Formats: sequence, structure tokens, C-alpha cells
Amino acid sequence: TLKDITRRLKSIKNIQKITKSMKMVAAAKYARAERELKPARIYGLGSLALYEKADIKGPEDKKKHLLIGVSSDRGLCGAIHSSIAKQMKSEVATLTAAGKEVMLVGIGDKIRGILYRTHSDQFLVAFKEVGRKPPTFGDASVIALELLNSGYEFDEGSIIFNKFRSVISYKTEEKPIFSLNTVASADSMSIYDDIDADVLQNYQEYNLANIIYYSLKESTTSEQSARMTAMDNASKNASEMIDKLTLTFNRTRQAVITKELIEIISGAAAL
Amino acid sequence: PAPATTFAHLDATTVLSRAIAELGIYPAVDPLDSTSRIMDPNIVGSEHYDVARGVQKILQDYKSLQDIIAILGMDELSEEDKLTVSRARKIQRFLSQPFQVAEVFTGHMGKLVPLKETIKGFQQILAGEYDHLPEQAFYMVGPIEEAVAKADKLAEEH
Amino acid sequence: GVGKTVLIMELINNVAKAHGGYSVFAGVGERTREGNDLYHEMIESGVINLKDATSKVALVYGQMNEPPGARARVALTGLTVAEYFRDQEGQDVLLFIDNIFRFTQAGSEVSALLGRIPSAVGYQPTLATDMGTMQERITTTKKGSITSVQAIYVPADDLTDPAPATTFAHLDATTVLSRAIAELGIYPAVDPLDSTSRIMDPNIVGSEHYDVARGVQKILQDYKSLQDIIAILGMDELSEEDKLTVSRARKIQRFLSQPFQVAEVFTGHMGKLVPLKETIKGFQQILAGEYDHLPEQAFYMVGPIEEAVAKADKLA
Amino acid sequence: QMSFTFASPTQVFFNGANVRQVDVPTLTGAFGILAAHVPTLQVLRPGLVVVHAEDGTTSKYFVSSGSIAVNADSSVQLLAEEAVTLDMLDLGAAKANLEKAQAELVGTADEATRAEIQIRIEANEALVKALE
Repeated sequence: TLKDITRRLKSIKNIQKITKSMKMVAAAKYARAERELKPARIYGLGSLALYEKADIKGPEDKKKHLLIGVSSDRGLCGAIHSSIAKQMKSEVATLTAAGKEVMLVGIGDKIRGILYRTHSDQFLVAFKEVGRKPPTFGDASVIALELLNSGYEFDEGSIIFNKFRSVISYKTEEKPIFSLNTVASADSMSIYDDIDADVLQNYQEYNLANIIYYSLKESTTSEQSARMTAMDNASKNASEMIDKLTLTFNRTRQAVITKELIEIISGAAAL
Repeated sequence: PAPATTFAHLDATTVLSRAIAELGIYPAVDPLDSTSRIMDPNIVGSEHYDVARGVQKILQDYKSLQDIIAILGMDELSEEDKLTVSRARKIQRFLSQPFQVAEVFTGHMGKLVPLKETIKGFQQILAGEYDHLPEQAFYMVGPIEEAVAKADKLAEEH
Repeated sequence: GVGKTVLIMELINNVAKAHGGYSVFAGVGERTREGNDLYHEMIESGVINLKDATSKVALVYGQMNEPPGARARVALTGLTVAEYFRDQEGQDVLLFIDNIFRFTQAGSEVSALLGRIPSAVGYQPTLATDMGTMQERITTTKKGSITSVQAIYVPADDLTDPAPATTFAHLDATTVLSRAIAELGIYPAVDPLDSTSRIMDPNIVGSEHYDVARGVQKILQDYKSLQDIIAILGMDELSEEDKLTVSRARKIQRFLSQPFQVAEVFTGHMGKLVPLKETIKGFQQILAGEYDHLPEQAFYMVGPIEEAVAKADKLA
Repeated sequence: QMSFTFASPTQVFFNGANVRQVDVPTLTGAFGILAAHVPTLQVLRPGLVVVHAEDGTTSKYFVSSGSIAVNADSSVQLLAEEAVTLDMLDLGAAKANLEKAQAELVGTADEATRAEIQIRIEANEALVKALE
């Protein structure tokens, strides 16, 4: 039918326009994202420089656990939220199977949505309105505050995010987060001086905030890129469908002209 | 007018499709366009009837999803939607079958699946008993035993 | 929008000069206003001479206010006045048809008037044979040749419509005058990527010509690719070859610009027609990477590469 | 031998660069870090930092609250939430801020908020003496 094809064509045309605009704005944001990422990357890795140079093995004995997942509040980026989701839920399954209770923070409305009916019973808190604005340090300070005011002093923890590799690839990484107890117990920390419960406590809290900030920056970037390429794919596929439906539209309109002409001719021939 | 007029004269129409045959699925029977008058739970039994209706329901859901699947990609579907698409593609592949008269084309030996094997295999694919097998393990097989065997071969060799 | 009358007049001029061939211009179904405009543009640019016997084109017009019979036979009238030149002077004539779709539709109207039953879409039942009995006379005989440049209108933008689909069976080449290329400031604004030819294969133009043209085409395609990837706004050069080819292709797509003699009164630039071998050689050089030290704007409105390097020197 | 990494969240002033000596105002004292310093990890408090470059000239910054870590490998990471220069700050606003701060301090009476006002006061006063 000619009018059906006309309507479907107009729909796919405005959809392709929408996806092209989204690709444009997503690339525009990704510009500033990867501009800000590099100094923040130097920063957030200089923070972990100690837990690297000290080789904190981690608690092999402790029971509870805290699991953070970094995402945004906007879908339509790709397999970002799905990747974080699958890794988080697999990891929770294997930790509860091993006799270790775990409770989970979700930064981003998307991860909370996609994992809430899955593991609501094992869930601490969630945060929203992350992803619209370029994440800053204030984000990390707030998330760390409500991670500490939670009263849930975790044995250990792991943050899960999408390490930005570059414009096309991202890797679901899991960074470790230690507690005061074993960072104090770690014999490697006997080379550092002037340390006791108080200063290690302050340092652990501030490093929690730092690693959350660096992870947010690693995830904001590595989402605008995924969104840009996904919208590129969407616009390309929409234009392919537009071309094929346009072929079918021309075919149908030629057939319509032929059919009406044959009607008129057969009607004239009966006189 | 000729096919349209023929339709009313038949008790069990089997409608082949070019879009299906371009996917490589033979026989290219359209599952959502072939009907029968004995497709009635009081004739074929509630087991057969319910399995057939469920197969058609899942294939219809897949068809309705196909448009945004090919616009946005599957990465945007719900997890339940990804499951329905997975089972639908598996049912698509399992519907194909090598024909004894088509060895010259398929290279496989022709299989003659009796009825209970058909019902049971499709019931199992519906229930979810094969969410782990690759989809290509169902293409051009006989009963579901051959599908599991082909999946094992694919997993060991590759 | 794009200058097409200029391209027609320049083809007339060149074919008259390079070879000894006169031209005929058929005006099938043409607007009388545009016919008068073309008459005066060809008088101005020297292709038609009102006071001497040095005119290079004969004009045949069947306007739009004429019955379908006229508009249908006017292309044959032009074809006849060209066939005379070919078969009685051994020339290589150039026959223009300012619209071939109006020829098709005039034949359609004629057959409709005669009471015949229409065919697909409404065209005459004799569409293919009517197009063939005309296009088969535009050939290369043992006495001479007639080469036809036929402006084409595609109705409803459907390249499968019976009129353009029956005309494309006879087409041997195709030039596309894009307005986009003209906005870039290239003249003639021939789209170098959408223009096709059936004699492009190496068996006909030789492997040298074929390979030079193939390389130019591939480099222009890759430049449009790198252009849509430069749209990143992150114009960087993480590839040496990428910007190398970017500047090579910009120098090329500016070297595909040329001053036409017929536009010698409007612009001071002199009309430089260039032989085939010199074109092949110049584009071969630019593809080999030689003219890198030369700036970009010395490859704009130039003849052969000699004029290009002379201009490049004269930039200082 | 010194691997210095003075780095705000959104800026980087050094990264592995070699300097001769730095000064840091840690919570538990203001001291100096040089090569092969004994391993230390501390949190900062508002105040100046003066990097002595290998060429002898001293670049002065003003940090708000960060964390310093001197490792066994002579690596010195100094991550400060707010790193500044000394022309980027004014004197009158710092003064007025400290004045209204202690005013509200003797005004405010709850313990936690009292500590908050006192921290604002200490930051403003470290700043006011870092001024001039």
C-alpha cells in the first residue's frame, strides 16, 4: 500500500535524523570528556601508586564485602550497563556461594534499575543524576560520604567500571578497595612511618573518594564514545532501511499507476 | 486472484517464503502463514496444540521486535526480550530440516523426524532447556538429539 | 544552478577545434525562454557567429507550445542534420539533446492520441522501439561518427521508471553536474565520483589511463572518508598517510578544474584545453607524490601541470 | 631521584619531574621531603607548598586538603583537591571570610557544626597568613 509505505518512510526518516543529532551531541560531549580524563587519570593512578608499591594482598579471611558499580542514568549507549550488570551479578553469585555476604552500591540509575529485581536483598544504596553533567570531584566526595555514613564498614570492596581503552573499545575493570584493618595488618606497610589507626583511616577514606572520582571519569568517558558509535550505527541502519523502503515505494507507485490505467482502459473498451 | 482464490479450497495450507529461503532455512515454510483445520486441541491433543501455539507466539514476538533490533541493535533490548529473541532464533533454525531429495544441495543425509520427536524437541526449546547451545547447533538437524550432538561437536572442535 | 550551458558550449568549441567536428543542438520540448537564453549565450561566446561563416553549431528547436508530433520528431530533425555532416563530410559530429525525457513523453502523447493502449506507468507500447530507432542512428560508421550528449530528467527520482530505464540501455557514459561541487568552486562542476563510463576498462583506454583514473578515484573516495572522520573536530595526524593523502586529494580535486575558452569574456583566465596524455601524466605525477612542495591554490583553474608549476612559482 | 606528582583532580603541575626538595603542611606538622625520605603517608591541611626545582627556583602553590605519600622508591605523590597559585587569591575576601567565620563560631553552639566552623576558620587563617 502506498500510504503505509509513506508513513513508515517518514517515521524512519525522522528517526534517522534523531540518531544523527544524538551522535553529533554525544561526540561533542566526548571531546570534553577525553580532555578532562587524562589529568584525572594521572591523578587517580597516583593515588593507587601506594597500594601498588606496597602490594596489599587483601583480606583472605574476612566475610562481608562491598561492591560498587559505575554506570550512568541514560541507556542507549551500547553494552556498557549490560557489561557492568553481568559482571556484578556473576561476582555476587560467586561471592555468596563462597560464604561471603556482599552488599552493592550502584552509581547510575541504569545499573540500579537493571540489577534491582535481581539482587534487591543484597543492596546498600544507589545514586542518580550522574551522566548528564561531566562528573567532578564533588560527585566522589558525596558518594564516599554516603558510603561511610552508611555505617557498613566493609571487609573489602571492589568498584566495577568501564575502563576507557579508546574510542571503540572499553574494558569492564574491577578495582580493589581495602579496609583499615588489613591495610594496617599488611606487613608491607611497616616500611611507612608515622602511621597508626588515625592517619591510615583518613588516608583510606580519602583514597576511596579519589578512586570513585577517577572511576566516574573513566566511565563518563567510555560512554560518550559508545553512545557516539552506537548512534552512528543507528543512523547508518536507518538510512539503509530508508533506501530499501524507497525502492519498494517506487515499485508500488508504478504498480498503482499501471493498475489504474488498466482499469480505465478496460472500462473504455467495453463501449 | 489465483492464489487468493485457491486458499479457500484447502484444508491445510503450507506457504513457502522467499525471505526465509534467503536465510538458508529449508523447507522455506512460513511458520506464521501456514494453517490447518486439524490444528485443534481436540484432534492433535493439548500437548501438540500448546507447543505449536507457543512456537508461533515466540516467532511472532521476534518478528515484531525485528524492526528496532535492526535499527538500534540487540544491545538495547530488555533481558527478557533478549531471551525471547534467542529462543526465537533457535526455533527458526530447528524448523529447518535436511531433505532426502536435497542431499545434492544440503550435503547432509535426509532426516525423517517422527511426530513425538518434533513435539518434544520444540517443547524443550521452548521451556529453556537449551539456553547454552549455540544457535547454529539447530540448523539442518533431525530430532533434538542431533542438535545436542552438533552442539557438542562445535564445542569440542571449536 | 551548476553551469551546464557552459559545459555544452565548451564541448562544442573543443570538438570543433581538437577534431574538425561541427555540432547540432536539438531542443526537444524546450522552454522558449531558455531557448532564447541559449541562443544569445552561444552568440556571445562565439560558438554562433551572426556575421561570419564560422559558426560551429546548428540549432533545431521544438518548443513546449508545439503539438506532440513536433516535439517527437524534432530530435530526428537534429539527428538528420548531424547525419549529413557525418556521412558526407567524414566529421565527428556532436549532437546534443537538451532533454531526452521530453522526447519519450512526446512519443507517449503521440501514441495516446492515436488511440493505442498504454503500457507500464502510461508510456507508449512502442517505448523501446521508438527510443531504439532514434538512438541506433547515433553511431560510429566507417565514414565518421556522431557522439550524442543527452540531458536526462529522471521522473519522480526513480531510476527504474520506464523512461530513464529504457534510455539507460543506450547510454555509454554519464556526467553528473553537482551543485555541491560548484559550491566548492570547481568548474566544470562534474562530480568525479558519480560520473561513469563504459569504456573505462583497461582493454579500451589502456592500463595506464585505467590505473591513473582508478587511483584518482580511490584517493578521492578516501579523502571523503577522512573528511567524515575529520568531522570529529579532532583534526590530528595520528597517521602520516592520512593527511598526506588529504592534501594530495585536495590538490587533485582542485586540479580537476579548468578554464574554458567560452568563458574568456567573463573571466580574464584564458581557456586551456589539455590533451589526453597530458592529463594522464599530470594526474600520474600528483598521485606519485611529487608536487607536495607546491601550494594548494596553484592547482586551481590551471591547464596542464606546466601551468601549475608556473603559477606556483608566480605565487611569490 | 625525586618523582614528584603534584596533581589537582583537574590539573597536573608535575608528573615524575625531578625536583630537589618540597615542603608540605601535613595535619601532623609541616615538614620537608627530599630524596630517599623515609616512607611516609599523610593527609594535608590548608596551606602553602613550595617546590624547589633542581635549578634552584621555588614554585609556590597553595593546597587545600590532599594527601602525600613518600614511597621506598623515592616516589612522592602529592594529590591536593584544590591547587592554586598565589596571584589567583585575594586578601580582602579571605580576611572578611575569617571574620564572619569566627563571628558565627561564637554564634554557633552545636558541637559538629562548631567543628565545621573551626575548620573553615583554620583554612581561612592558614590562607590569611599565606597571603602576606
